[PDB]
Amino acid sequence: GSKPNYALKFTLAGHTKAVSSVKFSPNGEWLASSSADKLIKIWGAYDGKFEKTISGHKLGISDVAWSSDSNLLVSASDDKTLKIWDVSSGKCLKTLKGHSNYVFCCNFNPQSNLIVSGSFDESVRIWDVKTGKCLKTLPAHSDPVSAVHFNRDGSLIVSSSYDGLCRIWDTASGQCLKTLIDDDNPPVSFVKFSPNGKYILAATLDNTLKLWDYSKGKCLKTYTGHKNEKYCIFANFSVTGGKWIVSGSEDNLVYIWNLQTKEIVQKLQGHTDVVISTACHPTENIIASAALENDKTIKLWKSDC
Ligand SMILES: COC(=O)NCCCCc1ncc(CO)[nH]1
Repeated sequence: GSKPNYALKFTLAGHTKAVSSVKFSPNGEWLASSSADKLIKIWGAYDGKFEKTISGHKLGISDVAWSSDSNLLVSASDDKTLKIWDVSSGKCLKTLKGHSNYVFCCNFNPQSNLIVSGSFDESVRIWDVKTGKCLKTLPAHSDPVSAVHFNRDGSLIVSSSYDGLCRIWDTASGQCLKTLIDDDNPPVSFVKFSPNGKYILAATLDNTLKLWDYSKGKCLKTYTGHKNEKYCIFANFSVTGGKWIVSGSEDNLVYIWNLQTKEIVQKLQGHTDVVISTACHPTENIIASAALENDKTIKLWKSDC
């Protein structure tokens, strides 16, 4: 259909502080959640059945990411570390030390041999997953790094920052290929590549989402209507039904846009605080949405389209 009809299926509770992110396992069976409560909780994507807690970080966690094979997780913490976890045993495999301030964002490359991290120390770091050692430190930005993402073949890294810049990096050399957004500001609160790796989705703290052509360096689409002036809110490409942009908002709603028409096609109501994080299931029309400390719940939504 030409509009989704996402409806609340489950409300997942357990976190005792603000939830920071939610990500579906690539294999679709797990939802992972991180929180300011220093915990990672694993949930069944289809029944929301609480699976396990993963503990070890000494301070709050801002991001969590899956390896390609759904077996490993990596988390970014205010304790200035990342931890690589084995999901099955729930054990810390490695602790990545090097950042001199909070680690805000992380992702595996598709090969899942590397992890990219963004920090308040204004650097992007590339880590070897096998040895937990830092391979490279990029003096990426002049303010905290809000987001990092590898493209589909893992040859580029896109990073965003409160310095109002979005930069793309050559993984192998760590040299800057392009400075996509060269504004004094507003703060770039989030960036990721599109699934084909042609486009960058970029959020700015003037309630604006923009789809960029990486090669051309030009803004293709603008999405508006939501509120985003304070928080680094994740945005997603929904690709299992109709082609949507998904994002949280500071008005406690999940916003869904038609990618092409830039039209608002649904607003999800239920959260009682800022929706900080959203995730689109890899195979089913299901959304995970996560909220800050007044709510602390994860909501699973299902659509027919
Ligand atoms: C400005 O600080 C926050 O927004 N705190 C909320 C928790 C962190 C949410 C987040 N972590 C990573 C991203 C985007 O890469 N967004």
